[PDB]
Amino acid sequence: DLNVEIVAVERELWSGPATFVFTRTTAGEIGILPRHIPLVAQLVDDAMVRVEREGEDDLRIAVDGGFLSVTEETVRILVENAQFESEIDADAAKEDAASDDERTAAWGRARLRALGQ
Amino acid sequence: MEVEYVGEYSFEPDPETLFDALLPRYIATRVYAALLEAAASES
Amino acid sequence: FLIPNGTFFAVLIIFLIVLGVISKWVVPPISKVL
Amino acid sequence: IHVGHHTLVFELFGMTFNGDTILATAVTAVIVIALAFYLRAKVTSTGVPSGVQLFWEALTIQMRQQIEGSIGMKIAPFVLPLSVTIFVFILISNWLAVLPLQYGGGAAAELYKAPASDINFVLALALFVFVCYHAAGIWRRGIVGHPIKVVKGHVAFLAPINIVEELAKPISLALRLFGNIFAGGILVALIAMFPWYIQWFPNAVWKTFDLFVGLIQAFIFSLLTILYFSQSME
Amino acid sequence: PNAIITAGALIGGGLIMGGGAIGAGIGDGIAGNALISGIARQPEAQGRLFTPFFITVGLVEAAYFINLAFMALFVFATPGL
Amino acid sequence: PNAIITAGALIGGGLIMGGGAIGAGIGDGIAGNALISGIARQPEAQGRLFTPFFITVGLVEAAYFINLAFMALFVFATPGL
Amino acid sequence: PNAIITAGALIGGGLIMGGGAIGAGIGDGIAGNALISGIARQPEAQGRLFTPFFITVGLVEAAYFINLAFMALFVFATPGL
Amino acid sequence: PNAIITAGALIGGGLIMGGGAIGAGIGDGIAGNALISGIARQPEAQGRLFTPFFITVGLVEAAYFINLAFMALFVFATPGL
Amino acid sequence: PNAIITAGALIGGGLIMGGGAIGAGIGDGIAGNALISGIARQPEAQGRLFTPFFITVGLVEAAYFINLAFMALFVFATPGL
Amino acid sequence: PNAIITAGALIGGGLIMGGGAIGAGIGDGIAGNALISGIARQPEAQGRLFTPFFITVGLVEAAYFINLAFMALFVFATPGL
Amino acid sequence: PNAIITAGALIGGGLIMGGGAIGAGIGDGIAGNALISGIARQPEAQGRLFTPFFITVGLVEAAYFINLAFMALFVFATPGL
Amino acid sequence: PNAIITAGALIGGGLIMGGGAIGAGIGDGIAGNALISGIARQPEAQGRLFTPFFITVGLVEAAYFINLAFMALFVFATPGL
Amino acid sequence: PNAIITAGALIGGGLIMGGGAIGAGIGDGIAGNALISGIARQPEAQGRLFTPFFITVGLVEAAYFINLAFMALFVFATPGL
Amino acid sequence: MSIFIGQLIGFAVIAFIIVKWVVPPVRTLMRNQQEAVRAALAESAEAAKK
Ligand SMILES: COc1cc([C@](O)(CCN(C)C)[C@@H](c2cc3cc(Br)ccc3nc2OC)c2cc(OC)nc(OC)c2OC)cc(OC)n1
Ligand SMILES: COc1cc([C@](O)(CCN(C)C)[C@@H](c2cc3cc(Br)ccc3nc2OC)c2cc(OC)nc(OC)c2OC)cc(OC)n1
Ligand SMILES: COc1cc([C@](O)(CCN(C)C)[C@@H](c2cc3cc(Br)ccc3nc2OC)c2cc(OC)nc(OC)c2OC)cc(OC)n1
Ligand SMILES: COc1cc([C@](O)(CCN(C)C)[C@@H](c2cc3cc(Br)ccc3nc2OC)c2cc(OC)nc(OC)c2OC)cc(OC)n1
Ligand SMILES: COc1cc([C@](O)(CCN(C)C)[C@@H](c2cc3cc(Br)ccc3nc2OC)c2cc(OC)nc(OC)c2OC)cc(OC)n1
Ligand SMILES: COc1cc([C@](O)(CCN(C)C)[C@@H](c2cc3cc(Br)ccc3nc2OC)c2cc(OC)nc(OC)c2OC)cc(OC)n1
Ligand SMILES: COc1cc([C@](O)(CCN(C)C)[C@@H](c2cc3cc(Br)ccc3nc2OC)c2cc(OC)nc(OC)c2OC)cc(OC)n1
Repeated sequence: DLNVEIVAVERELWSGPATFVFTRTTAGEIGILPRHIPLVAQLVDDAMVRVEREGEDDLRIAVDGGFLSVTEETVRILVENAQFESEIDADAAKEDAASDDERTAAWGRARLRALGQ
Repeated sequence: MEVEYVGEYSFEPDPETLFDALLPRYIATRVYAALLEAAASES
Repeated sequence: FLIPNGTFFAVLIIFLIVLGVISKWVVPPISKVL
Repeated sequence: IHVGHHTLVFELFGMTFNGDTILATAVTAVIVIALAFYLRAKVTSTGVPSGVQLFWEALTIQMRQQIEGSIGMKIAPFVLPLSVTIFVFILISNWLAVLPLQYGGGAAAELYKAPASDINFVLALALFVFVCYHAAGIWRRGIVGHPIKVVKGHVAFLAPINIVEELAKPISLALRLFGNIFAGGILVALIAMFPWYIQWFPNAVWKTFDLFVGLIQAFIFSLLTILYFSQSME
Repeated sequence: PNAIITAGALIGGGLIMGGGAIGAGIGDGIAGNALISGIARQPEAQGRLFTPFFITVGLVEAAYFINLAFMALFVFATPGL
Repeated sequence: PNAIITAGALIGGGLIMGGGAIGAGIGDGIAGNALISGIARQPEAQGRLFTPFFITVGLVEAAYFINLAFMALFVFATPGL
Repeated sequence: PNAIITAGALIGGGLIMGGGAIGAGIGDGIAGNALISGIARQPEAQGRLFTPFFITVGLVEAAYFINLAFMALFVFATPGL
Repeated sequence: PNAIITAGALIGGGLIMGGGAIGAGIGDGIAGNALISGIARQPEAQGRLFTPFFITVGLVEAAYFINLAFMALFVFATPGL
Repeated sequence: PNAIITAGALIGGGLIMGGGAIGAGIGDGIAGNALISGIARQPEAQGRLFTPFFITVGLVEAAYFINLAFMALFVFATPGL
Repeated sequence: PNAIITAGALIGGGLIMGGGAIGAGIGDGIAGNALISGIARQPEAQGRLFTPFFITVGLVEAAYFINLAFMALFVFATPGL
Repeated sequence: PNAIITAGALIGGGLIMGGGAIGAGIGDGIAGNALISGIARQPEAQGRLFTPFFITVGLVEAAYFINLAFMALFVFATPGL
Repeated sequence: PNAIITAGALIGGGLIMGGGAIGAGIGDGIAGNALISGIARQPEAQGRLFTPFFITVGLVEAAYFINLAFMALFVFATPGL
Repeated sequence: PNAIITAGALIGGGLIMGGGAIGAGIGDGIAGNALISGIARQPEAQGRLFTPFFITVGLVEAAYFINLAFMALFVFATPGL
Repeated sequence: MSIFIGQLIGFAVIAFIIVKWVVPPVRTLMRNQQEAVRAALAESAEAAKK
């Protein structure tokens, strides 16, 4: 199986193995599953990550400025800032998405996508 | 930065643009490490 | 109709004239405007 | 469809001349000369440029940029006038055919047939360019050095291929211009076989697109002239 | 005897234009595919891509129009007749 | 004599139209593949991508048109008739 | 006499359909490849990706249709018959 | 007699099937290439990709059937017979 | 009279299988290119790549098979003979 | 009469071989291009890549072989003779 | 007898020129696609890319005109006439 | 009789070699495209890439060789003559 | 008698060079696309990439040469005259 | 006679097409360029005055 680790710049966000990972790279969506070739990919400013945890439910994460890496042992998601699906506030994300600033609007819309709006 | 060479993958959308976009992040994370370590030394 | 003719020269001459004029009337003036 | 049969044909100096092609070339030359003279009279460095000044400036800038990006302007100052005159000559020759200068005999006759539709015109332009950049290569490399580089090219063991490609440079550069305009002369003739009440539609669309086709052909011919010069000078 | 030569010339000219059209269409499509891909990746590159484009087109069109010319020679001025 | 020339002209026009259809269809497919890929990559570039497209389509569709004309010459106005 | 013309017209129509089918199939395949790749890379693009597609298909289906028409002329209304 | 007409019809229908087979095979292979690449790059999208796929395969395989509808017309009906 | 029809049928069947083999080979090659590239890039999805593969091949191999069948009908059961 | 059928069968077998060779060469080239790229970017993956590749080459070389068979049936065991 | 010779020579020269047109146009389109893509990615590489490009085109054009050189030999010299 | 069979055999062998050359050239071009891309991306892969390449070329040239042989059989040992 | 033989030889040689031209042009264009892409992506690699290139063009242009040679045998030394 | 009338209708169509869809963009380019150059000369003059 994949050893999935999500590493925020300030801390190691989450390091649970999973069967399948999914996210929108700058070149389009990408789905990583065991024994994928090594890869490095910049995620779109509003990318979101789905991790298909084997036992528990799916794990949907909003990510800001993420970089995905694939290696035979692990799948890394390096992150500037991230939030799991449960902690997202829909109104706050909507308010941020209306901002003209690219970074804040991108983060808000990423939070919306992870929330499943 | 000096480019370091030592004795002994795929990329999207190409290696050059990704490298250019990543170097600022490397600068930011090294400055972050410097600030964290300065806070520790200050304490 | 693919066989050349005397018109060949009759064309070349004319073209040369233009090549001359544009070489000085337009080369000079254009370069000057530039 | 009665291809060929150049009208106004005459004989002089013991050789035959297609009068209609010469007349079309002269018409194009006088249009280009009028544009050049109107520029010369109204060329302003400090004032607001006229329409002809803007046209000439854009064309000269494009050709100069091509020369800069292919072979330095210092090495090739003489090729900018050649490119500009070539472009304007072919462009005006092709675009003057858009005028409704055709009528019915009962076959269709055309008062102004694009000179490029004649083999002599395109062959003359191509051979002039051929001699010009071969002479430029001789000047920049030497009488004996230039042929050696031309045959060798960039790969020595491909010597015959080069010798073909070289001979292909004029031929194509001529025929590419020939067939494109020659073909048009047939379509307008073919479309003339239609009755007037449905002839205008195919004729209209064909000539509307032939404006762009002639523009692109003039641009391509000039661009390939510049490219061949850059190749043959170094 | 002239009828057989004329029919053969018509078939040969049809072959010439069929090959020329195939080559022109496919090569122009490929060159324009490169042009459109470049302008999609770098929309500000359009101006600089028309030079290498019309060069390429200039080459491709040649293979067509040369052929076109020769079809006329096949059709209107059949080499044998 | 007329029958042979007419049959040869029909075959030549069939070749002309087959080649023209192949070239036009494949070139249009390639150019539109570039257009679709670009508009997938850069939706905001949609309009900017329609300039190099219609030029490319203009180049192939021109050839096709010429072909469609010459077949009309072969079939209805058999030159060697 | 009419037998030769009819056989030539049938061969020409067969060529027209062969070329039209090749062009239509390959161009539609290429355009659909672009569409499928675009939809795979991102779902929300689908709505827009059908505008360039149906344009390209419209160009590739037109050519076929034109050929489809001319065979109908070649075989049912054989010119020069 | 019409034996020449029958031979011409057989050759024409053979051309129709040859072109239709080439176009269908190559075009649907290109569409399947897109489908396989999309599923490989995003295995969870399989069903999604089957919408555009079967559209282009619908266009590519339609051209075949139409050709199949005409070869049958050529050899079994032979309109010019 | 039967000799001419037989020769025409042989030529038509040759065309049928020529087109069928071209389409089959090229389409199978393209689909296999997709499969090999996807297995190289996403080896774990090898199984999920075979459903869209055998489908595509299933289409391609269908186009060939039909053609082959008709070739038989052309050569062994020559219509109009 | 046998001469006409033999000439037609030779032409048809030549068509079958031309189509089979085109399809086999191009499909093998495409599959091998996939294999070469996969082994370039994944040096240790070549083993796995040889599984789909030989499948693809299986479907390609198969078609060729079938053609190679029927040409013999056309040339040595001419059905119509 | 010379009528059959001239018709066959014209058809052979038409085949030569059609194949040359197809090969030259498509190969030039592919090489120019590479050139345009490389210039779009790295404009400064323009002058660098024209060295290999004009080698490859230099070969492709040589395939064309050599064929043309032979077509003349078919139609104007007609060996075996 | 003999003349007709010989002419048909010559045309069939010409078709054999034309298809074989098309397949060989295009397959070699595609395989060498993969080889060149791999060597450009992976210098040290140059040694490892020549094994798949030689396999691909082996599958391509073999087809050509086979065609060549049969073409000889057509023109030097014309069956049915 | 000889007239038909050498007319068929002319058509067969035209087919040989048509196929050779198509294969050589397209394969050289594809190999040149690879070389140009490699030089654009790896400017310092040019000297290296000419060894894989000329090998590829070596196999491609070889086929053409053979075809050319055989056309001479077809045309100037036609078998079975 | 008829050929001339048909071609003249076609040329009227061509003129209408270029005037409606081709002339406007070319005129906009010329006005942006010529007008812009006028503006620039003006700016240069004002700057010299300054
Ligand atoms: C059923 O619809 C059509 C369309 C056509 C076209 O040829 C396109 C066919 N193709 C897509 C395969 C078409 C055309 C012509 C062009 C000519 C030049 Br030069 C340059 C670009 C062109 N682009 C073109 O379409 C983008 C055309 C031709 C024409 O002829 C009198 N009148 C038109 O009306 C303005 C016309 O546009 C609709 C033809 C036709 O007749 C059988 N039926
Ligand atoms: C199975 O059904 C069909 C379909 C057709 C088509 O040609 C498409 C075939 N293809 C998919 C291979 C089809 C068509 C025509 C188009 C013409 C232009 Br210009 C531009 C786009 C087109 N797109 C088209 O389909 C997307 C068509 C043709 C037609 O002819 C009188 N009438 C139609 O009814 C409006 C029609 O639409 C259904 C033909 C046919 O004949 C046997 N049978
Ligand atoms: C020497 O072996 C073969 C194989 C064939 C095939 O056509 C493959 C051709 N290919 C490789 C180009 C083959 C086939 C047919 C298919 C039909 C459809 Br619809 C969809 C998928 C198919 N997939 C197929 O192969 C996976 C086939 C045909 C057939 O005909 C009665 N009987 C079969 O059962 C034994 C059979 O194998 C399932 C034909 C043949 O004839 C000389 N000889
Ligand atoms: C092996 O069996 C087949 C299959 C066909 C097809 O043509 C596909 C062939 N191809 C894969 C090469 C096929 C078909 C037709 C389509 C028509 C349009 Br419009 C749009 C999409 C189509 N997609 C199709 O399959 C994806 C078809 C045609 C048909 O006509 C008698 N009856 C069918 O139902 C009984 C049928 O199956 C739905 C033909 C055939 O000929 C003997 N034998
Ligand atoms: C020695 O060179 C060859 C090779 C062949 C092949 O056809 C491959 C041709 N290729 C390059 C297009 C080849 C073949 C056949 C296959 C059939 C099916 Br179904 C599925 C896969 C196949 N894979 C194959 O090769 C991987 C073949 C055929 C055959 O027939 C009597 N005897 C063979 O054993 C000696 C044989 O080699 C295994 C033919 C030939 O003609 C004289 N000469
Ligand atoms: C006037 O120029 C040419 C060149 C040729 C070539 O065939 C290439 C044609 N192509 C580029 C389309 C050429 C050739 C042959 C090769 C043979 C093998 Br095996 C492998 C690679 C080859 N590569 C080749 O060029 C890359 C060739 C042929 C030849 O004929 C006796 N003598 C040669 O040496 C003196 C020779 O080399 C230069 C033919 C020709 O005929 C009119 N005229
Ligand atoms: C250079 O001049 C040649 C070359 C050939 C080849 O066919 C290759 C042609 N191609 C590149 C277009 C060649 C060949 C044959 C192969 C057969 C199989 Br199965 C599998 C791979 C092959 N690879 C091959 O080269 C990669 C060949 C054939 C042969 O037969 C008499 N004798 C050979 O030994 C001397 C031989 O090698 C040189 C033929 C020929 O004849 C006119 N002249």
